[PDB]
Amino acid sequence: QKWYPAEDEAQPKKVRKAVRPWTPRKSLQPGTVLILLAGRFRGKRVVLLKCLDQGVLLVTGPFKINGVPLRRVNARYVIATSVKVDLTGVDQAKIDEVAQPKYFTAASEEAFFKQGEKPQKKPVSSTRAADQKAIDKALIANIKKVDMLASYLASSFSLRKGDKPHLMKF
Amino acid sequence: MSSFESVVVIDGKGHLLGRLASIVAKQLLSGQKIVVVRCEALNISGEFFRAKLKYHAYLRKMTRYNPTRGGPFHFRAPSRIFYKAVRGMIPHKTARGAAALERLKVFEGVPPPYDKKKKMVVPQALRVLRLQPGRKYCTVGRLSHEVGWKYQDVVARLEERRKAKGAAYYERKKLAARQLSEAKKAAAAKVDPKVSEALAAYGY
Amino acid sequence: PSEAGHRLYVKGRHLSYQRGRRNTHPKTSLIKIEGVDDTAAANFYLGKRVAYVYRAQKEVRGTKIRVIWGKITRPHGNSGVVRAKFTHPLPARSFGASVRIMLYPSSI
Amino acid sequence: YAPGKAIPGHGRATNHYPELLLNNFKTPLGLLAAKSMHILFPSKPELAGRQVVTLHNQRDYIFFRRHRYVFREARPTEKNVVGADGKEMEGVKGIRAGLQEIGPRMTLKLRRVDKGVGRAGSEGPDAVKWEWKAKMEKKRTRFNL
Amino acid sequence: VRYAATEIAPTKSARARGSYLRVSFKNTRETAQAINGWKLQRALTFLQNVIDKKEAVPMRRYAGSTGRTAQGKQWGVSRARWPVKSAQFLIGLLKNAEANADAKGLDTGNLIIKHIQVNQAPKQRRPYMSNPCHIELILTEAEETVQKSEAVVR
Amino acid sequence: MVAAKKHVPIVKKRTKRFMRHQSDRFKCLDSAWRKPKGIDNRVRRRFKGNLAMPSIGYGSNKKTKHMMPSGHKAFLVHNVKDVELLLMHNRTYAAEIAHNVSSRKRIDIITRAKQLGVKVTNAKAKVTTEV
RNA sequence: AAGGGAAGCGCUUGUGACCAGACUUGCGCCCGGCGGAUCAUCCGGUGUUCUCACCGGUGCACUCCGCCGGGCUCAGGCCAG
RNA sequence: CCCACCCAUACCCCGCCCUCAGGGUAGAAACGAUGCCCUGAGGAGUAGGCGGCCGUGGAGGUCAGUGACGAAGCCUAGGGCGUGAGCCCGGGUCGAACGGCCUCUAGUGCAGAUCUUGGUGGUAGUAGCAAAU
RNA sequence: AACGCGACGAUAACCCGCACGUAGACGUAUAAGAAUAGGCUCCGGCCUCGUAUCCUAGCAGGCGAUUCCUCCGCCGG
Repeated sequence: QKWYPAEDEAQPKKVRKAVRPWTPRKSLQPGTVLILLAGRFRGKRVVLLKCLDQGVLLVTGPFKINGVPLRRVNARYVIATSVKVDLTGVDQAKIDEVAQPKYFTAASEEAFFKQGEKPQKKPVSSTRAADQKAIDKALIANIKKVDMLASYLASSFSLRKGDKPHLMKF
Repeated sequence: MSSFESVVVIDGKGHLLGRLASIVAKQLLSGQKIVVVRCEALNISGEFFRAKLKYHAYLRKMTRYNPTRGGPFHFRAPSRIFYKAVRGMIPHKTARGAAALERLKVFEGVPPPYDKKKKMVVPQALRVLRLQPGRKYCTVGRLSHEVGWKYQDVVARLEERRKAKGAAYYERKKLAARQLSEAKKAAAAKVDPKVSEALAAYGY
Repeated sequence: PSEAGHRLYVKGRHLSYQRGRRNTHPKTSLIKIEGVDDTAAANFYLGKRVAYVYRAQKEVRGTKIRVIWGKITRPHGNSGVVRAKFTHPLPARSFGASVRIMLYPSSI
Repeated sequence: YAPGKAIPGHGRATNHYPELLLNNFKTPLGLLAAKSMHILFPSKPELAGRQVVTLHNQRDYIFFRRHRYVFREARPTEKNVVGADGKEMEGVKGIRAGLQEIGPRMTLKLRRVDKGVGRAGSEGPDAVKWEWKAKMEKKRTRFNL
Repeated sequence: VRYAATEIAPTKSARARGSYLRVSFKNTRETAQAINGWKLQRALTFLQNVIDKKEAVPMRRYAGSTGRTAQGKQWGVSRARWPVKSAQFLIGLLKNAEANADAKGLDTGNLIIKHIQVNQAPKQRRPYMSNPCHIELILTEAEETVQKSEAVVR
Repeated sequence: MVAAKKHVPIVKKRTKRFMRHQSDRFKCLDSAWRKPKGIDNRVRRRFKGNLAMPSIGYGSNKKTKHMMPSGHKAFLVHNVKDVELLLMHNRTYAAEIAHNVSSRKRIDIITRAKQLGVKVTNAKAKVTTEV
């Protein structure tokens, strides 16, 4: 490049490490109900939409049912339930568009005088919204077909006395 | 099976002293609060003459100077006998052992705060489940009474009064069971056969 | 009103360290997880995250709660007791103390 | 510098505007410093909130204190505040003033006054108006105030 | 950082020093500890009573069993004596301190002994060695707590 | 990117000092390590529960040796001549002004090192900022 | 701060108190203007290793540097998943 | 008699330190050939032998070395370096000299010696008012 | 018991100032007695098994309805 090596900084030898497609567990299928265990939505029942790369998953609540918007989740941090809601009617093109990483990725007087102040809670964009709706209309339309599934997704999971996860069948 | 409780109440009737005390000590070191009732109803294997012989040897053990400091204090109360056993099995000279001893409480009879509570049993220490049918056994309360315990009769009348009140409580429990079962049938007469079959299918 | 629980963990007790008869190793701790009594259950609970929560009598981030994190790694013995390794060894007076075993990472 | 928290027997200041006591400023530099502090503080104190902010200047050492009033009668064991060169002031014959420091202790000593916002900002041929110097302070009787 | 508690105002304070005094250091320390933290009049009357054999100074650190009387009840200590020269020189030194405070213009009614320190002095090279002492005591007017004005909303 | 070079992580085998035996109980014994010579001393015999002895095994890695936690090696500097000596190798060494250096020479070392990209461990010894 | 018939020391946390302060955090490219220069087959002077330097004087057609005002990119220290 | 389990500095895998052994290294090296790189082995230790390195007083040379805007010394619930003896810096005090390296030199490194001198404790405000004072 | 306990009598509330908010809870729910070569019962029947029962849904759990008189809690008799 522009500068000739200034010091004896040695280049690293070639690293023989390739990136290969991630293989999710068999329980993870599009439409599986998942149990968020960590984060600000810990203990919450959501629905899986699409499996992303490197262990990431795209889920929704849906928002109108429980309160979880379109978000990413860690497969190791989420528990899969055997119940699988049908995903017919959901736009796969919209699923891909929302699954693109950039969607969730992204000195003056105002800066100097806001220095130190706690930033205000900015509102939700109509695009993140209106896409939440473009998915949830069909998804809840699917939900009302299955009996009590709406209440199941609305309620929050918890462990009771005597409940032993190593024997409990999720 | 491996359950954690706020406090465990153990009815001491029919339990072997050493086995029950060892289990209690292990539970205390694990951090489970344990309280033991009917220490006068505790049981010791062997024969009563063997028990009297050993505890009289313990009485024979005394310090030479004034028996006020460093001398073996012979506590003749059955609860204190159980306490001596658990203390011998507890590292009583360390802070952890002191914490376990503070977590442990032992009583004679069943005061109201624990008679209005549930009592657990330990199968590994039950006399019936542990000792051979032909073997003989003795009572901690009888030993304590014949060595010097003064309040065997006091706990006797208090226990009898508790028996009377518990019998009355059971009678009211019978009446409650009457009403509960009749309500079960009467409600099941119109219990939405669909939901009833749902419960049947799922196993409740 | 929900009137329900918020528990997403399994209770356990830090009991002691990995020790012989007269030699202890604080770097590793022994945990008795509630409800598990067999090596198969311990194998299920292998590789798990662990939190020890305690009070501090002083606020640093607006709270007096402090959490020491660790992991259940491999089972101990045959009674379902498991062995855990933390970033910092558990204090010492936590022998017999309540500990939280999380449900992540999950293989289900 | 000492905080009120560390000050024993202290208190908080209240929201009221306190009055300033600018003591023993005599040279033109002292008048300049005094007027700068007067500009810094409000013109009309809320005398209902009985708070005093005092900057007392002796031997170029400006002393900052903050107290609050109690005008009380003199106790039998107390004195009457005697006058300097004219002792025993006339008119206040049985009344004292109670002071409880409710502000930090700092001592300020002026080192530099400039024309604009610092040396970088003072541009003309009189960029610096005054600078404290050890040659100026060599003699103990020479006070710049 | 942290700030140490600032000293009380010098013109609310009075200081007194006595160096190279020819009284036993242990006795002076015991008397100073007995009279520490008290009212000025209380301390003076206490020391006058000590001279008049009326009230006894209890020994705590440098305690040698000499007297076991009823005068030790008020301190809870079973060992009490009467240091005469100690009481007399300390009376002199608090009188000097009171005169200094009066000169400074303090309220005589409210002097209290915040501080009294007794240290050892260079030994009198005469084997029998004397033990002289240094005594420094710091007095103040009682701390004053004053009213608040009610905060005005705006 | 202004830091030390890529380096092997600094691993310290032992962080606590080696203390002389019985230096706790006798004040006349300084804490500096002195190897005991008693034929029956427990520390020399290396019994359990006794003070450890220094060893080339405790000796540290050569790649991470003499390196500060920031990753630079301390260079004792007395003047701008020493700073110009550090010119070519600032990613290896950090300037440490000598204690006996005067205020203006400290200022010159700091200014030249800042112009030169050389980190100084003590840049706040006898100086202050003026606007 | 601690102290129920010793203290003191070792390994390992925890609590409190005080003290310190992490990578020293930038290069590159592209536009428009401005000024300097191995730029000019420019002029003059000086010292020299006699072929290399350093000054004084003109300019900005080309070339190279900067400074300003834009624009884009990249790289980074530690710790976790 | 049978199954599982617990842990030594014991055995296995890996990282690091040093010593040893072997190999490579010039129309010279991308690191003082007394230098650099690679590989394998080993690691207790009394009497004793060998090497290296830390430190003190003074002398020659050198660092166009530090310094009255602060040398040396000392104190310090601070930041580092070295396995270690030790070295550097920060904060306070302080006031006139001092240090790094290459050598040269020696009255050169302390816990003991019922060690020397000096100073200071418990005994103890005790024993006793005894010579001295 | 001078670091075991009980009953009783008599007290210390105001003014000004100033200082801070768990040897281990997270559903920390569950009372017959008695025997174990017997016991329970509803008098039909039932008992290896607490592997049970109770409770368990809603922003760390909102608003308004729909609709229920079921539980919970506070105070009085």
